[PDB]
Amino acid sequence: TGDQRFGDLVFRQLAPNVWQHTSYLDMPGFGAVASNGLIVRDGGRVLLVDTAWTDDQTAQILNWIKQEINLPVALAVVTHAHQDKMGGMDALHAAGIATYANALSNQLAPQEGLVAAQHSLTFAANGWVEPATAPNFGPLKVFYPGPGHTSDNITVGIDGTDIAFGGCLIKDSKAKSLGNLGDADTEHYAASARAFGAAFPKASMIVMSHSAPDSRAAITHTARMADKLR
Ligand SMILES: [K+]
Ligand SMILES: [Zn+2]
Ligand SMILES: [Zn+2]
Repeated sequence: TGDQRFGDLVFRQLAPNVWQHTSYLDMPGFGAVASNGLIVRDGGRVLLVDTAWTDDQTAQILNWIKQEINLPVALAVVTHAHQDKMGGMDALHAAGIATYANALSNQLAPQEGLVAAQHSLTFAANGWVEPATAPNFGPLKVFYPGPGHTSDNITVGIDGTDIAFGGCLIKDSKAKSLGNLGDADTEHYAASARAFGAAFPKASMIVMSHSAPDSRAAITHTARMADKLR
């Protein structure tokens, strides 16, 4: 209740200027797998965090934004090189939206069959984005917590809100497993999850890629699950 639908996309307002977008991918015999990203209104422009699974779904996000917010989308940041986060890059570029990703995400994108972002983010030794690579990001605070779900995963806090986005690094606090595959770094995952928590220590709403928003318990639960794999 309260969620909005546009085509195959679902939108949930999380704060006066933040919405979660959800798109679905069918796994035959398994049903639809959800993927979440964020939409942020910053003054007279919109900033996008992650695409949908496909170009067509990403176009649905852009059309919902035009219809319900009616402000130009200035830039998009994508949080790693998997289809649920970068599958719609072509639709962003066609719309004239400037796209940003971790340099490593852009390097990985071709071998994954994905389109790289136009701009590469780089990071200081303490994990915070180098500001020259993230110009005019407004309230978006971009942090690289270390290798976890993937080597390239990045995370984003929204200044002025209680919201931080853990991407696929953080799992639901009720998760029964981490879902780590070959590209997860299971030696460092627990520390990376805890580093995300420490980078956004006041965030009380933790948005993640594959479950509904949770409390900080998602961070501590994820780190505990990851402790078991070291
Ligand atoms: K591994
Ligand atoms: Zn992923
Ligand atoms: Zn994912």
